[PDB]
Amino acid sequence: QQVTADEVGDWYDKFGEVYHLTLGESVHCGLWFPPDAPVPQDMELVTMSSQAQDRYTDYLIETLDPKAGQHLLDIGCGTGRTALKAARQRGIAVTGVAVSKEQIAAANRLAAGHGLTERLTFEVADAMRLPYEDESFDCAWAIESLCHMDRAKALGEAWRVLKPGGDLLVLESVVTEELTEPETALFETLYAANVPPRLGEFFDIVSGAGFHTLSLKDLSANLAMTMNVFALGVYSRRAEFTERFGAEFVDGLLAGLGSAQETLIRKTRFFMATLRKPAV
Amino acid sequence: QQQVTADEVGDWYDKFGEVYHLTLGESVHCGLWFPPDAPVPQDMELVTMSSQAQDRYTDYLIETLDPKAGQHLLDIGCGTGRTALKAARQRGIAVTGVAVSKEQIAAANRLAAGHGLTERLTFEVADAMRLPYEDESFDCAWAIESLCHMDRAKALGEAWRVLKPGGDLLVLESVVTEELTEPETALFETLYAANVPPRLGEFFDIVSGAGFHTLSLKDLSANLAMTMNVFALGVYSRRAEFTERFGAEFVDGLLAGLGSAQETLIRKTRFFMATLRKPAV
Amino acid sequence: QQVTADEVGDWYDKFGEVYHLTLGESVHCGLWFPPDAPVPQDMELVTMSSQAQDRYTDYLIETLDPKAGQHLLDIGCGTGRTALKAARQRGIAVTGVAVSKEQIAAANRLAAGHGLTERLTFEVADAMRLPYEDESFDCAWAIESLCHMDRAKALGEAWRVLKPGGDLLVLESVVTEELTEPETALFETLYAANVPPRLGEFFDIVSGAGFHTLSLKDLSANLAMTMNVFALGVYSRRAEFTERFGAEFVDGLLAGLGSAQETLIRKTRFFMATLRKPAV
Amino acid sequence: QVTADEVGDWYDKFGEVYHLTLGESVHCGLWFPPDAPVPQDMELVTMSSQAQDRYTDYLIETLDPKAGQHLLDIGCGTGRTALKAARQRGIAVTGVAVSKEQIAAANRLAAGHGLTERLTFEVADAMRLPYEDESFDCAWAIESLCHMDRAKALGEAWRVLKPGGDLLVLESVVTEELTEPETALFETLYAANVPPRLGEFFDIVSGAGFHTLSLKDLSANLAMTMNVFALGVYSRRAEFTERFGAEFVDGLLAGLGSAQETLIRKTRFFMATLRKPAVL
Amino acid sequence: QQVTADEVGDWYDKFGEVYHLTLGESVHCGLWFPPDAPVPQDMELVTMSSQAQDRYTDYLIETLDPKAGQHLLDIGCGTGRTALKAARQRGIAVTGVAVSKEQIAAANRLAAGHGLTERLTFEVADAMRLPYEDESFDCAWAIESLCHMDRAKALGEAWRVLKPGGDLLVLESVVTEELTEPETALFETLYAANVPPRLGEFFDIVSGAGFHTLSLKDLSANLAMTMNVFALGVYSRRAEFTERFGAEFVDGLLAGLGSAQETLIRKTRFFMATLRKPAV
Amino acid sequence: QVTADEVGDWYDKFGEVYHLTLGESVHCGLWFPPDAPVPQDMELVTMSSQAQDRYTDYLIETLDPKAGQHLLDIGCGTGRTALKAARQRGIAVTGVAVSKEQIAAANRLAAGHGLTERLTFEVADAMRLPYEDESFDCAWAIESLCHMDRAKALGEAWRVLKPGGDLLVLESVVTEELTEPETALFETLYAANVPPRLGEFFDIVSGAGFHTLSLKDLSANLAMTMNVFALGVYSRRAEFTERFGAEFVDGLLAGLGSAQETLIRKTRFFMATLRKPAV
Ligand SMILES: Nc1ncnc2c1ncn2[C@@H]1O[C@H](CSCC[C@H](N)C(=O)O)[C@@H](O)[C@H]1O
Ligand SMILES: Nc1ncnc2c1ncn2[C@@H]1O[C@H](CSCC[C@H](N)C(=O)O)[C@@H](O)[C@H]1O
Ligand SMILES: Nc1ncnc2c1ncn2[C@@H]1O[C@H](CSCC[C@H](N)C(=O)O)[C@@H](O)[C@H]1O
Ligand SMILES: Nc1ncnc2c1ncn2[C@@H]1O[C@H](CSCC[C@H](N)C(=O)O)[C@@H](O)[C@H]1O
Ligand SMILES: Nc1ncnc2c1ncn2[C@@H]1O[C@H](CSCC[C@H](N)C(=O)O)[C@@H](O)[C@H]1O
Ligand SMILES: Nc1ncnc2c1ncn2[C@@H]1O[C@H](CSCC[C@H](N)C(=O)O)[C@@H](O)[C@H]1O
Ligand SMILES: Nc1ncnc2c1ncn2[C@@H]1O[C@H](CSCC[C@H](N)C(=O)O)[C@@H](O)[C@H]1O
Repeated sequence: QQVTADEVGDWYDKFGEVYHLTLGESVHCGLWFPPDAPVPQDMELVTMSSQAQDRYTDYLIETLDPKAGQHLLDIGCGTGRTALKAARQRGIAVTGVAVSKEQIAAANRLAAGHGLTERLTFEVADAMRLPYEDESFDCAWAIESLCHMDRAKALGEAWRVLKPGGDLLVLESVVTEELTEPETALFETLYAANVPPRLGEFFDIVSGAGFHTLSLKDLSANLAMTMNVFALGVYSRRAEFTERFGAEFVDGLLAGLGSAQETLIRKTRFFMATLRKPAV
Repeated sequence: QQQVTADEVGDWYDKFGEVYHLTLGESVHCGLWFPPDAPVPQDMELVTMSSQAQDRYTDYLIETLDPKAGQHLLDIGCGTGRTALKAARQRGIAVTGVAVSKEQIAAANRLAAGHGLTERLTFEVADAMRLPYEDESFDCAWAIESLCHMDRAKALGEAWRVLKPGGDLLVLESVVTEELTEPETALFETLYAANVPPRLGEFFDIVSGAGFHTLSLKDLSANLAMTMNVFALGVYSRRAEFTERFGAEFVDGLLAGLGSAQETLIRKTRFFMATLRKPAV
Repeated sequence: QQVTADEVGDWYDKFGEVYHLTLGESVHCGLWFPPDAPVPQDMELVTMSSQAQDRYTDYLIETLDPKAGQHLLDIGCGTGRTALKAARQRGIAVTGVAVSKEQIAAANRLAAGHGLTERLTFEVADAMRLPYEDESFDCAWAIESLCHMDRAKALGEAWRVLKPGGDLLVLESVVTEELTEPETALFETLYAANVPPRLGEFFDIVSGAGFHTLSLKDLSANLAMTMNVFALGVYSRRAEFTERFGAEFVDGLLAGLGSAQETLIRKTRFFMATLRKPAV
Repeated sequence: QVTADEVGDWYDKFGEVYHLTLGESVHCGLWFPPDAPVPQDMELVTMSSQAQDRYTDYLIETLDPKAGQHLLDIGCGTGRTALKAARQRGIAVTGVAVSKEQIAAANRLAAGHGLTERLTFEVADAMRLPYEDESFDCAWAIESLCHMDRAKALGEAWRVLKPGGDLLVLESVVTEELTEPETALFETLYAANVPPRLGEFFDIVSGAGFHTLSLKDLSANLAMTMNVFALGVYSRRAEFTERFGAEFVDGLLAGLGSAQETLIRKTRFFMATLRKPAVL
Repeated sequence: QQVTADEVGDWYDKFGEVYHLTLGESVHCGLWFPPDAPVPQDMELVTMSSQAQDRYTDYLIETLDPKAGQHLLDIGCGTGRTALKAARQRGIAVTGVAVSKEQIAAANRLAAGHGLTERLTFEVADAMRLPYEDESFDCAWAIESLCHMDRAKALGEAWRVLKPGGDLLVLESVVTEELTEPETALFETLYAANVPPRLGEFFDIVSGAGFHTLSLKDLSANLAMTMNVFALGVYSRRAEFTERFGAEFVDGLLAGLGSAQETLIRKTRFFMATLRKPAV
Repeated sequence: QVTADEVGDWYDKFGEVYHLTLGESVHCGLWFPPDAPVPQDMELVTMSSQAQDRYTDYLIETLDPKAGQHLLDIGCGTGRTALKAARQRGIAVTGVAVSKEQIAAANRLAAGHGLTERLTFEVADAMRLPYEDESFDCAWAIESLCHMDRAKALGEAWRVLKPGGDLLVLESVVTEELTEPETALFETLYAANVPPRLGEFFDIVSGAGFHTLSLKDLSANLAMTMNVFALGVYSRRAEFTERFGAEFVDGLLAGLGSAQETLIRKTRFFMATLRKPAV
């Protein structure tokens, strides 16, 4: 009762277009979560983004399709949640590798907390020199990790440890326009990452590593939305993040995220690709 | 080639790998914000991607209400008409949309003429709390994020009156789970030109008091929390553009109130899609 | 070979409308079972109805979606089949409570029969005074049992034994009219159950207990068909049920089911609702 | 209101009446799929009508007529099946029945939906169709062949069908052999012939020149539909005697029980697809 | 760049129609594998047909739907792969019978190499005189094996060893025409098989064995395509097959396969049928 | 007619012929999905045409043309893919090919179905399209790029598309370098160029200005089509020699086997969706 019909009509007459400039060609919510998705535990931006992460993991599991009793290699495994879900859902063994000591200890704490230390094995190891014998894994994935490594070496190592006829799922960025030097330096100073290759350049490395390309699917909008969620979280929580990671790290993000966002929007693409080590 | 080494990368995640966990969730990868069968957008602008999520949202509402070809739907609080346009093309129905903004109704008429659907799309400035239409004129209706501007009892009783017996009204409404402080109630008027949402039982007493049966309810709170996150980020990152467009008083009010409004939304409100039936016979 | 075209035509001229008064706007069978359903073992009414009960249970399992390893509380568990199928399909532990000694015994013999006594516990314990500690179960459901209890005390007690962030599945009736006194009495004399509240009154009790409401779906026609199945079996098997339960009980049903069915059709609705205990 | 003790003692004595009538659980059956709409009302005839329509939707899906084809409805009844097929697939339908009442009711359906040029209903004999050879792209006989001489009707349908078109048939068959009272109950209740055996029926289909492409048992649907019909006739004996006479209704009340057991134990009901072969 | 537009245009002007005579009404690939099928390990004709065989098996498992803990009888089990896939997918036990000592040895070999000798039993036995007790198996299938047997005997024996209420999935051919004597001889001289019965004759046998017919689905195009796959491999590998099987057996195939394909196309149909042993 | 022992001895001696030809089982392959309709004939060209039609349905679903749009069929053949797309999506389709017999047969097809206002077929070269810039909403090149210069065709498709339009490509690629006789077979048998490498093909795509949105391997479909084709020629040599002369048929009979092996071991076939970026 605190507003009248005339006041609401005037509000939309004056400001209604602010919804079209921010939300699109309608004046209502986006369906950001599919109808079948469960209600999150809370509406915090990190919790909702976490559920979109798990649905992303489920889709990768579905795309690669690991079979029960197989052994998968998580190349650049993070803190292990991707491995935990694949193991739980498919009844597989998973081995993960990362060059971060804290990440691997957290992944081992994860497997210990769920009672899966037998099927989950997390070791500090470099993907450009894997400590595993040839043809050890039925399949493997590199989920947003190749950008930190030399792609030709890591792809060769993945080819070596795969059994012939197995598949490697990659989640990799690619440039569509040539980057300026400020943009290439943002890749290192923001994420400790390398600049992505061209699409043809990437598939020459894939082919030169001995792989066949079975599929590619663009997931660029998901990266753009994810990058927006990251940007909003850093802006709204600068004080919290400065007290944790330091003023120099946070201020680097606040000053760089805007530029890197526009570079991502205009010059790069992000895709999921299935790579097969041929049989015979 | 190769701007970093494995050791530099390993140190980076030891020190900063948690700012991904603090913002993106329990993993360190992207979210599946767009379903795999969705088309790749024309652009990666935040407004372009949100617009596509708006249309899939609209497709879900059309799917839920399920209007049949040759029916007439009343769009209560129709905005600028894109929801009505999509329903008309996909299902072969007529739509009549009402809104209290002369500007919005004008844009919806341009939309219908630009698409050649002026016969099946009618848009009119009119109040949902006093609809000019006759009794039992429409087969179905929806009020998509518009009851919050209204006296819900009047609007629901009026929607009931113009629905034929047996027809359904699709409602997308907010509700409070707490009590709301007085500053929180004022932000609804000063930011959104809206009334405070009612309590759940209070809301469905109003639904029952208007003569509706409740056939379904589905929580969509996450979609509203994400949408408000997309709105806030657009306002924060484009303050200069919006002040030159709408004036500093309007934009500064948003920059000052969006934070508290988001927390109140997250911790005190819930947002759902409900299907109400006007009983038959 | 037995009738002529003229005889058949005169038959539908005289009586064709008995199919429309009873079966609907067509003159053919209803699709009462989905095409992907198995051909039952018998065509007996209780057999067909039982398969519909299992498909009903499958839909609840799919709706509540219990995850493997969780512990579920069955409020008003009956003879335990619902708990058994949920435990078999999802790999969960179930604890069911009921005020009937004969049911709880049949439920324990059902768990022993299927070798699941380690994961199926059935006890005689009141829903309005549950004996379990706080935050004991990850999820729960009350499948057509709140109508016997005080709905404020059971819900508040289910909220108490639930872990924060857990889901409670409720299958409850609700009045749309006011109910006359002979209608309210039929609830106790036929079903030994209270009268259902109003929808707004129900969700005040749901909110007053501390629950959020995540979903509601109408299932009124399922309850209407089930009640018709029940009545048709009572009318056609009067001599057996009188010999089984006594003539007083059977005659009570034969005299009230017709009126109870009209009250159900005209004055009540039946829904499935997903209530949540908020997280921390 | 009731107490917990009163409820528990109630189920201790009468809890098993639910297991004798509803099945191995104590809750509703899922008689309507979750995606189906809420009916306009919970009257038995209104619910059964929705099951009839979903049945019709399934036949359309099974036969799969193409937009621009012409379907022949052998035994069209009051025409709703033809109407739903015409609106959903954009086809012309022609329906024949030996009842003047039914064709008048079907003609009002044709005009009432602004079709008339695509919906045609005539009084004709299926055993002597008036149409020319190779007239229809497809046809169906939905529960109508039991009133006919099957070889004559099937040969006639084969004549009017274009080469390569399909005939959907919804027919019953005996698995026992039927006593003479059971055979007579067929004529006196529903002016129809006794069903043939399975092999006998397909010998008749063979001799007419069809190829059998599919068969699917729908016996449980017929069983439930007959229970719905019996509950309606029984619970509404006064209204039906006043509209159809006492002799007709008394004949149903005395024969529906024996017809139902004979249906359950000695008959089966299916949907079959019959192809008139294309040109060699 | 080694061809020009005029040369490509002339080529299709002269030779374009050879694609329409061999491939169909278009000039592009056939969708022989569903888009969700995995990319095969290699593109050898035998490998691709093997993937098609496995998807065929997955369909029979879905159709028969054996439940975890049941015992399935494979009547004419070949070298075991179908049994192995059913045991792995449905957690069942399989007993296979064949009249070839080599195939049973290969099936026991296959069971040992997969560690499933406790759940897979393969034996040399005659389907027309099975050595198993009555009501020993919950379900069974005869996958393209009845053609070698006296169908009434095999079906009667299959009914005997089935528990009541269990199902038997049959993959059988049937003649739609009458076969000339040279055609009937090719059934013996090529495949050591009997001539298929008619459709009514087959179901007279099925009913005589005591089976109800629950479903039937045509699969004639699959068999027809499989035979084309078989003939092409024989033609294109005449020297290999003569060296391994002798010139007499290969010359018989090379002289009869063409006529066999024509008789198959014009005179027979191949279907999948579900047969139920009635419960009591 | 046969006894149990006769059948057992038969499989003891010859059962392995089924494993060498059909796979690791002794039964039929599910070549048609269960929901597919029973064909009119069991003739090979019949069943293969249904497989071609289901192929077209998949391409329609993948490109997803919307009603009212205008589609360019690059290398349209005799036009059945265009016909089905127009009837199913209510679109206009313009199709070009360098064959006069094919374009004539496509206009006949369009005329016979009463879709001459929505189906336009012209004789033209895809490497020099006669249409204006930004004239089509979408486009596809269904197994036609192997006849052309892929750089010229792709650059010319990019020119005629509107910004934001999508081009569906069905193209082959070598995974190993071909010998000189293998390269020669592409011209003698099919009048086609040798496929490029995967990375080489996508430098051409990026060079024409396209973003790559998807890729899906379809190599088994091509190998099966090439087997269905070869079996058609082998089994109907006398017919095709009367139809196309002995010189044409003898070449196919002498080259299909080698061509099949090169296909199996050195090439892959895929469907790819390329977008002309929006502004
Ligand atoms: N050279 C290298 N060898 C092994 N792991 C590496 C690596 N360079 C980076 N990584 C790892 O790759 C990961 C990228 S963050 C991605 C984490 C995880 N794949 C997820 O989806 O959540 C980090 O955990 C980092 O430790
Ligand atoms: N051009 C730009 N692009 C992105 N962010 C910008 C920007 N200009 C300013 N900003 C920053 O975006 C920030 C939004 S944070 C504002 C809300 C509040 N801090 C909260 O916790 O929710 C502002 O503090 C502003 O400094
Ligand atoms: N009292 C009232 N009567 C009719 N319309 C009203 C109203 N109060 C607000 N509205 C309208 O309700 C709309 C809410 S914004 C929602 C717009 C539209 N439903 C969409 O999906 O995009 C605005 O157009 C506003 O003008
Ligand atoms: N010999 C005959 N020739 C044509 N129609 C006949 C017939 N004998 C009976 N019928 C018609 O077949 C119908 C069977 S009742 C089935 C009606 C309709 N197919 C439906 O599904 O609702 C009756 O309406 C009757 O009039
Ligand atoms: N006050 C109470 N506390 C706990 N259980 C109760 C109760 N009152 C009744 N019940 C139980 O609730 C059950 C309702 S019948 C429902 C049975 C079961 N939930 C099923 O779905 O099949 C009865 O078995 C009864 O024993
Ligand atoms: N009389 C008989 N009793 C048992 N098996 C028989 C038989 N006559 C033939 N067979 C077997 O039936 C099989 C037919 S080949 C089919 C093999 C298997 N069913 C598969 O799907 O691959 C052969 O293995 C043959 O040995
Ligand atoms: N340079 C060129 N420009 C345009 N079309 C060409 C061409 N070179 C070959 N073609 C055409 O490309 C087609 C390849 S066969 C593919 C036909 C069609 N896409 C279908 O799926 O049925 C032939 O019709 C041929 O005429």
